[PDB]
Amino acid sequence: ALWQFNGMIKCKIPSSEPLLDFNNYGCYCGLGGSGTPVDDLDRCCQTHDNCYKQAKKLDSCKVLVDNPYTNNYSYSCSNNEITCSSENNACEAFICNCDRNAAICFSKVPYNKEHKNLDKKNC
Amino acid sequence: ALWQFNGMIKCKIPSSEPLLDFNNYGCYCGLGGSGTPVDDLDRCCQTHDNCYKQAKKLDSCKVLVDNPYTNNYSYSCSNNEITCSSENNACEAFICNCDRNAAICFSKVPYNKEHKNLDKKNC
Ligand SMILES: CCCCCCCCOC[C@H](COP(=O)(O)OCCN)OP(=O)(O)CCCCCCC
Ligand SMILES: CCCCCCCCOC[C@H](COP(=O)(O)OCCN)OP(=O)(O)CCCCCCC
Ligand SMILES: [Ca+2]
Ligand SMILES: [Ca+2]
Repeated sequence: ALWQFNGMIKCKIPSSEPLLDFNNYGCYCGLGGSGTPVDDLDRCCQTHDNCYKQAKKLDSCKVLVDNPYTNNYSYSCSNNEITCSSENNACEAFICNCDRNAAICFSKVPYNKEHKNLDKKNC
Repeated sequence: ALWQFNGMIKCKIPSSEPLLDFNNYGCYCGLGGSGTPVDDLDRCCQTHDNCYKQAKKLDSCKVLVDNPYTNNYSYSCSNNEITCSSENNACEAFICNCDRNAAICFSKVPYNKEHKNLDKKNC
């Protein structure tokens, strides 16, 4: 769920408030997304969005009532590293992996304030 | 919370259904407890019960509305090892540690079926 995603990003970037720093960035960081990513951080979000799209094609994810945003999973943050838990069933484990990869990606690319609240006429 | 405790014990003992195997064992394994522990597994539960008693004396635990049984925390199981997450605030982190120690203890001591549903006239 989004609140585990928030925690994961804070696990990799301790000084960040993810929902504030990463929401509405470029063409992909935020709900939805379309167009050509404006930079690498935007590209991280595009991959993450694609990952969630894959998750929805999974039969395991089809039986659940929760969508990737509300579907809770278990993970731990220890020494700034994310570990998806073996207690997650197939769907939640897939989502957990998507979120983990995106958090690490965010932590490895440049942040361009100029792309915050990017006008969607470039997407 | 109890459901994280259940998962933790299954993390260390994969073939077990904890709520069935460990509830109502000896004088301490189960709600409450009193008397002299009947064996080492019972002793594990006595330490765990003492741990929860410590948790309640914590000011951090006092402000919460959830008791140790309903207080949710985050942990992961990976390769049969338990990791309490840095995302836990003081209270939940204390509880997480109590549960982790008890799961490991359970996994290291003998299980005596003769003590299952032990008559509380020995406690
Ligand atoms: C209830 C209000 C909360 C809305 C703010 C978060 C936007 C949605 O995040 C989910 C997705 C992706 O899901 P979708 O964009 O809806 O599309 C997924 C299918 N492609 O992540 P993202 O890669 O777009 C970047 C999120 C970072 C912001 C910080 C949140 C912790
Ligand atoms: C809603 C019904 C569920 C009840 C069954 C579990 C009993 C309570 O477990 C909590 C405590 C300890 O809390 P208390 O005994 O109530 O006393 C704590 C303060 N001393 O653990 P324990 O060390 O006594 C052993 C639990 C193993 C059983 C499997 C559960 C996953
Ligand atoms: Ca998006
Ligand atoms: Ca007990």
